[PDB]
Amino acid sequence: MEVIELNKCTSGQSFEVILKPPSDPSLEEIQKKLEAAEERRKYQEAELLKHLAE
Amino acid sequence: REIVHIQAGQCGNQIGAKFWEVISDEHGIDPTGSYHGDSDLQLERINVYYNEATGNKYVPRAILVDLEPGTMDSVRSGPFGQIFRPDNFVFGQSGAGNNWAKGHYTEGAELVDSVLDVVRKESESCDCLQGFQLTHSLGGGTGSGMGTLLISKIREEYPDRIMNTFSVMPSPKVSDTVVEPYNATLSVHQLVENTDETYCIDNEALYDICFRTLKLTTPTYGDLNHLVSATMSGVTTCLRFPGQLNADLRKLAVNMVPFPRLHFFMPGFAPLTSQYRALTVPELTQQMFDSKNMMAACDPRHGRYLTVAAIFRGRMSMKEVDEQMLNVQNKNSSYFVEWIPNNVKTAVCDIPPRGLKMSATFIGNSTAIQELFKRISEQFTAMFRRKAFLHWYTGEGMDEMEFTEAESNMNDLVSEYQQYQDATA
Amino acid sequence: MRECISIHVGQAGVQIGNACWELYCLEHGIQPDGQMPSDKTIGGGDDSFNTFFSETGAGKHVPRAVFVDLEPTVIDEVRTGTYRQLFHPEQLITGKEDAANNYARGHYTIGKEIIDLVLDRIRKLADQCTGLQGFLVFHSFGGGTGSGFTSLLMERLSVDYGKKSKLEFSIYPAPQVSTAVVEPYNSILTTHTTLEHSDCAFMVDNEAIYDICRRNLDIERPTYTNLNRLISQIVSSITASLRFDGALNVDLTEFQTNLVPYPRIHFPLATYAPVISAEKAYHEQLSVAEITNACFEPANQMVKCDPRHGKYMACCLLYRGDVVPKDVNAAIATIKTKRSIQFVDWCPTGFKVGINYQPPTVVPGGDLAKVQRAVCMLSNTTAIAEAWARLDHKFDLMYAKRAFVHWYVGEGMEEGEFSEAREDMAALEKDYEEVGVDS
Amino acid sequence: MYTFVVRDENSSVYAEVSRLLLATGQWKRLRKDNPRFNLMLGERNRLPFGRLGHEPGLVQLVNYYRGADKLCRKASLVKLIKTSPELSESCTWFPESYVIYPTDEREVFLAAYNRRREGREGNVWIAKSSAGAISSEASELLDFIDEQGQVHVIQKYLEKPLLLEPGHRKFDIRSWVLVDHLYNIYLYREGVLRTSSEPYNSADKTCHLTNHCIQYEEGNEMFFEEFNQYLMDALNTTLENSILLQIKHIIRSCLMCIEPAISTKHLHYQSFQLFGFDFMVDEELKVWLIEVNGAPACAQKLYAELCQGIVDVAISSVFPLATSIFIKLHHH
Ligand SMILES: Nc1nc2c(ncn2[C@@H]2O[C@H](COP(=O)(O)OP(=O)(O)OP(=O)(O)O)[C@@H](O)[C@H]2O)c(=O)[nH]1
Ligand SMILES: Nc1ncnc2c1ncn2[C@@H]1O[C@H](COP(=O)(O)OP(=O)(O)CP(=O)(O)O)[C@@H](O)[C@H]1O
Ligand SMILES: Nc1nc2c(ncn2[C@@H]2O[C@H](COP(=O)(O)OP(=O)(O)O)[C@@H](O)[C@H]2O)c(=O)[nH]1
Ligand SMILES: COc1ccc(/C=C\c2cc(OC)c(OC)c(OC)c2)cc1O
Ligand SMILES: [Ca+2]
Ligand SMILES: [Ca+2]
Ligand SMILES: [Ca+2]
Ligand SMILES: [Ca+2]
Ligand SMILES: [Mg+2]
Ligand SMILES: [Mg+2]
Repeated sequence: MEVIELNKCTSGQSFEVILKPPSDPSLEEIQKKLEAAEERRKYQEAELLKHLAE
Repeated sequence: REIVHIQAGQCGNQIGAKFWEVISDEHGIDPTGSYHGDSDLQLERINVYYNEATGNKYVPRAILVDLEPGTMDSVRSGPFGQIFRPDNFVFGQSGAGNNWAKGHYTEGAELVDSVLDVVRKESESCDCLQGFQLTHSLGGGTGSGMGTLLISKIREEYPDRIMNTFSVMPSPKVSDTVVEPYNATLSVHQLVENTDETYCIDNEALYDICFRTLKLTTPTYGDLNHLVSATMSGVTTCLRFPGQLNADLRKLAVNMVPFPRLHFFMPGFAPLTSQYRALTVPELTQQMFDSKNMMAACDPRHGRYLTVAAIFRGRMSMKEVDEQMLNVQNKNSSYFVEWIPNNVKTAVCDIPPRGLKMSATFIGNSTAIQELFKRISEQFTAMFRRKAFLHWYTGEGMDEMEFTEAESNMNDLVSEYQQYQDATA
Repeated sequence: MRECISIHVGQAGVQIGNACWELYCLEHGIQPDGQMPSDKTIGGGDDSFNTFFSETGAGKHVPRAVFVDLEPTVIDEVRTGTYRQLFHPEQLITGKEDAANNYARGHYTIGKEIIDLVLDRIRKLADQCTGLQGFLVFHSFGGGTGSGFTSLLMERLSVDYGKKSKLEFSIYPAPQVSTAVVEPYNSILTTHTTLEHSDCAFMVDNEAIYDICRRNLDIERPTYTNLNRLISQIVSSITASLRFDGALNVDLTEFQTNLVPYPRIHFPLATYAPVISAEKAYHEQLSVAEITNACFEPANQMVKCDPRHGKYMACCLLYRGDVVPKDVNAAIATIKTKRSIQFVDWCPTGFKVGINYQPPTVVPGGDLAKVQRAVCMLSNTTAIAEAWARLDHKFDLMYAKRAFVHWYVGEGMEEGEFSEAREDMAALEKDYEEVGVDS
Repeated sequence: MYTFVVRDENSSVYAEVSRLLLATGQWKRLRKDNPRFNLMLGERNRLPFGRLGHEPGLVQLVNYYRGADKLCRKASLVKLIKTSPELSESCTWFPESYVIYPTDEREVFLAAYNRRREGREGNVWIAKSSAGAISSEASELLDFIDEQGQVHVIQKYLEKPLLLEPGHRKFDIRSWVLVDHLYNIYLYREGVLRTSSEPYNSADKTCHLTNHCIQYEEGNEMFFEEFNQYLMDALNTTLENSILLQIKHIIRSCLMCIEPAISTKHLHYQSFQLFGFDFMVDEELKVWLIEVNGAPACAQKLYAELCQGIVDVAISSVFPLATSIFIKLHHH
């Protein structure tokens, strides 16, 4: 049980107490996924309008 | 935000008119379109169903459609007839003869463009349109045949908006003509493809409630439409009044419909009214889930609930509401699917309907609804196996194949409901 | 002085942001019109509160905040509220129609239409930062905006602001307060997509906040306002080291350093004490030892779980009020012998402690009693994995039948993304078991 | 009424508890995976405690204490007794035991073994493990441990057991202990002696094992009235005085020791559990704790009354319906 790194100031204090020692995707890669999803939406909508046309 | 309302045919226009009477009363709008309410919650979400014309007038965002003028003339002469926008009356003269083909293929096709013109004109004045609600019956010609044709055209022109219907299912106990099972069967297939939410209002159930519960020896259509208007006011309460849930049609569809085709709801209401005794929350919850209070003639104990949405109106104990809801779920544990966690949702609204201190409205996506579609299918097959009455339809250009396909599709729908009535976790 | 930008996404994130900035203004003496009498340097400064407020020549202290929602009704309450004078209109971004509780609708369909405008306004805040530390992102797991738009925004923030720290405050879904049946789906999806873009995330289980409100505040039916005032007390105790003079947790990097030894296990468990009813007439002030003991009561945790059956990787204690280190060490002595506090064998069994002498501030007319001392404990323990297990089980129940899946595919997602996200969560759960359990 | 679920069909006791609950007409069984239950008669392994106590409106109760495996696992029991100050290596009622891997204690075991060979003392030991369901040479022990692939305990073998006459034969004592959600400790008034029929031969595992599966009185099960009468006639003493005070003492020590780590007070769900304590008795009328079993079966005669005792004390105390067979072991 030891106390280390004690820092004091007007607003408060902080310290550490030890009890026992130890025993990304790019922008283009994003827009490809977003644009892929937009295309799957547009494809499904085109199939709908084709069906309604029939 | 905004909802565009459409009522088509005799049944569609009569229940639609009652709906506008009831909700205009709840929002404090008089028959001249003037606000005379005492609470601000009456006007907070008023624009969901009403446009505001200068002069502080509110006009229902409603479109009235029929192929014969009689019912719409009565609506113009009835109470609140002067509230509707006169340009929004769209009607023909020939009628549809209780014939689905006439509403869908021949007479209706002539009028559809004028209806879509009024629809477009209402949509253009919408800040952000949620979608459409249609009132109609499936047993006639105009609401059924032209109703579904309208839905198809609207989906073509507004594919991303929600399509919601209040659909009155025919019953031999309240039958206008023998061909009602044909019309309904043809309509159901359309609904299965082109609506997101359909409230199944079964005339058999409405009749039973008027006869048995309400003790009315001889019910009229007006008596049924009292139940229908009370229900329609209940299910739209979360759309019209401010609340913690901030509900809209798309959220309701997302949370109520686990599988796109199985979107046919069983509504319920309590207390059944046609009395000054105060109703407690346990009584409201028990009546609400009782078959006798549901407006589709199905036994919920013959299937399982996929999802449930319940709204309680009036000033009452929310803790007691939650207690009773959890309790009723535990008593009826066998009738709720377990593979959908938290599939019963409860909402509260402080404002009660007219003439009640508290009420409860129930929206159930249950597999028991298959009974309804089985009923119709049987009636259909009984006539179709002998081709009875088919000439009325072949005379309008249809072919037997289209009937065989509609029958096959509805039996498929029944099969799909059975699949999930069996499935467990 | 290094700035911190707060981003509030969706209903929960926005309303919690409201509660927080109200509380900050009370804590720093800033009035609703932005004026701060005690600030003698007009128009500028590099004080500690300047990490969260910029200054205008007119003496107004403006939050370094951005509010984002895909529909306007919630942020409109900011625009017309008590603290409306605080924010620039450019800071309150609203859409047309929300995500309808649909992750796919918030991430793909609707998010792709507004992401660049959000990033623009954020860039405008960053430009006035002499040394931006990073972002604090507030959002729900369960909402469509909260989950989907937040995950997209976190990807783009990792792109446009690499080298900057990102911390989350996440509302974990509870049936007692939930809004949608599909919230488990959105939770798994946004966690999978956000996991590698977040340095440290504080989860708040609405069930825990709800029960604390019922039990300690005698509120039978807690509202969002109650929940959010309690949550804002916890958030305030967590960000106080950034907003006040101090030596512990002075920059966002220190949260990672002190609380997160492995990057994926970055969900510290927060515990807060005491929560005392305000309408309560007779009060008694709890000691340092009593509240420090309360930090180990499962009923005061922000996420319900049992730390006794897990292992600690880091434990940090943040006190506010009348507390001196002597009492802290005494209490720790008692507790270490009376509680089951096992650490992983590859980490020290210490406690990093911080004390702010200013006692917790409460909203006037709120439901929280003003106390003389309080503590928030942040500990990274494998026990929190229980919450993931819970969530994952719910996901499994629905996904075995593909229930509701069509609403996501209909927006452009693919069924494969569900399984990918679920496999990531299974990996996360396995990681927690490897770090915390013996055979 | 009350909902409950069953996730352990193999359970002998809770098959009968499951029987009774329906017999009151006020308990309804559910499917295994329906999470809207008041009670869970759950599984032995992988029991998902993390998913308990999160159902709104439900008070949830489970028939197992999370973490009570430290008591009901042999190496865990030995480690728990050596490393707990409340018990300690000094405690008199647990035979000297060591844990050996094929955190290890292979050096200190032999370190004492030499101290016993040199002292000419009785140097017989037994090796066993949790998976299973005796020698004088340590080499023969450790070589037997390395041939199986699991952690094993080596414990002193009690060379001077008390022997029932007529027969000159060994026994073991089984006591059933119910711990409820409030951590009250209830000792079932009826224990059993599980005896050996072949005379003890201190010079063949059957003579030295009491287990029943390996095996005067019906089914080698002697009950407390008879063992008490025998103790009076043969040794001029009672079961209470000579043995039962020590049994109660050991039960209390073990359970109080782990209470702070498994207690469900202040938790979001509540636990109870039925335990089977297995004790040994030497010729000085000293009681030795042999092992603790977390999922024990009962004696066929004692299934009734006892299962009704679980329902009375453990289940209906939390979920009430429309003379005590238990001895409450007091504690603080
Ligand atoms: N604690 C707390 N939780 C909230 C609050 N608002 C919403 N929630 C929770 O957030 C979840 C729903 O997410 P929302 O934030 O409302 O949804 P959203 O991000 O606005 O996205 P949409 O689907 O477009 O409405 C539910 O689990 C609610 O319990 C709030 O103010 N405080
Ligand atoms: N140190 C010792 N001295 C004498 N006999 C011992 C002993 N250790 C074990 N035994 C004998 O071995 C038998 C079983 O040993 P063990 O402790 O593995 O019980 P067990 O788990 O196999 C039966 P249960 O599952 O019903 O508790 C006991 O009945 C006892 O008679
Ligand atoms: N509930 C109710 N059902 C009606 C009403 N009017 C007609 N129906 C039913 O609707 C079906 C007839 O369709 P109808 O609307 O009259 O024909 P349409 O004008 O061609 O649409 C039959 O099932 C009738 O029982 C009504 O006002 N209320
Ligand atoms: C799974 O259950 C749910 C069901 C519906 C919703 C969303 C909106 C909603 C909409 C409603 O009508 C417009 C409504 O009843 C009047 C209602 O009652 C609770 C809720 C959210 C859910 O989690
Ligand atoms: Ca014509
Ligand atoms: Ca035209
Ligand atoms: Ca300044
Ligand atoms: Ca990063
Ligand atoms: Mg008619
Ligand atoms: Mg929202």
